[PDB]
Amino acid sequence: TQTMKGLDIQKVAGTWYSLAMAASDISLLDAQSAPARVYVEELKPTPEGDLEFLLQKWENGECAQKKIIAEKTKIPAVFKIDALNENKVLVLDTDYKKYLLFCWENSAQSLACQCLVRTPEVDDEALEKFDKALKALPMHIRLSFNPTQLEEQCHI
Amino acid sequence: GLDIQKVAGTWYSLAMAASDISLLDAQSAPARVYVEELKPTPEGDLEFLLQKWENCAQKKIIAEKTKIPAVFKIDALNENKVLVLDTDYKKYLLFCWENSAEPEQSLACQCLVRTPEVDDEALEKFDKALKALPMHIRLSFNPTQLEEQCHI
Ligand SMILES: CNCCCN1c2ccccc2CCc2ccccc21
Ligand SMILES: CNCCCN1c2ccccc2CCc2ccccc21
Ligand SMILES: CNCCCN1c2ccccc2CCc2ccccc21
Ligand SMILES: [Cl-]
Ligand SMILES: [Cl-]
Repeated sequence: TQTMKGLDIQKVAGTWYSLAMAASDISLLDAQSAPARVYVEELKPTPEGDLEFLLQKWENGECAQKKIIAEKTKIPAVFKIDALNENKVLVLDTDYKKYLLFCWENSAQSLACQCLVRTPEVDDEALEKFDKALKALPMHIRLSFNPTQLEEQCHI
Repeated sequence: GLDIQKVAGTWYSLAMAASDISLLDAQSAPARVYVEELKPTPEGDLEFLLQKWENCAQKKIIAEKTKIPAVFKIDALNENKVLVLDTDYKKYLLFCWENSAEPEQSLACQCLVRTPEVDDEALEKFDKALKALPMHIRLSFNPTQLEEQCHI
């Protein structure tokens, strides 16, 4: 999987909306509580060059919040979220002001990718770039949300 | 010009899409149904032999001919319709279930193939057909899932 060249995480700070999601395996996304069914609410880069994700997930009939620190690696668009080097975040592309494409990758190989947007509206341009970035990846499920869903906890 | 006699026989559900996530987001979901066989009737109706995951249950639904070619009605209330979008008879068939009952119209589309193998050409024609439709969930199966019927 190829990641963005020249990513500056200081420009991705702020609140985001998970507009669309895709995964390598149906069971990663299909259920409300599926493992990769996570909604990005905020990106917070640190001065050290780590990227904190504020996530929401449906768990046991409620929306739960989770913070995940993705630690910098030698690749500016590749972040590690465990000490075993099994789980990574890959930033595929961003224009900073409208959309950001990224993937969770597990090489224990499982992949779950998202199209984030800055404003809770459908962005057909961001959706086209998402589909173009996924073309070479072995996705078996895609989901997309409406503007009403983007503004509710856990996209209810 | 759809020829229902040539779509007869064995099929496999390769991919599925729907207008609403909750139509396809579980094995239990209402549109999560796998086509096993199409049987044309002498009167020009199309019987769909389906399997649905419960707790694999078989279901037969008769799609009756209408005055519009490749459009079939399932009920007498004209609420549920089957649309045949495209086929080459020998490899793939694309179709959509539609329900136009209140308050919002539901749509659920499938790509069927003749053999339990992934067909990138059929999946590309399905993807192209879905581009103009307001789908919010799409799924494709691997050859293992193709052979194991309702079990994925
Ligand atoms: C398989 N690892 C944990 C399962 C969920 N997970 C995924 C899913 C697909 C690919 C990679 C990952 C990595 C970790 C992660 C982080 C946040 C949400 C889901 C996931
Ligand atoms: C492996 N590439 C499949 C391409 C088409 N495909 C997509 C597209 C984007 C994201 C996920 C998927 C997987 C399932 C699917 C189902 C139906 C039509 C297209 C697609
Ligand atoms: C609303 N009908 C409930 C059963 C699900 N169903 C769907 C789903 C979405 C859109 C249309 C339809 C038409 C009827 C039908 C027939 C066979 C399987 C599922 C469905
Ligand atoms: Cl770089
Ligand atoms: Cl989708």
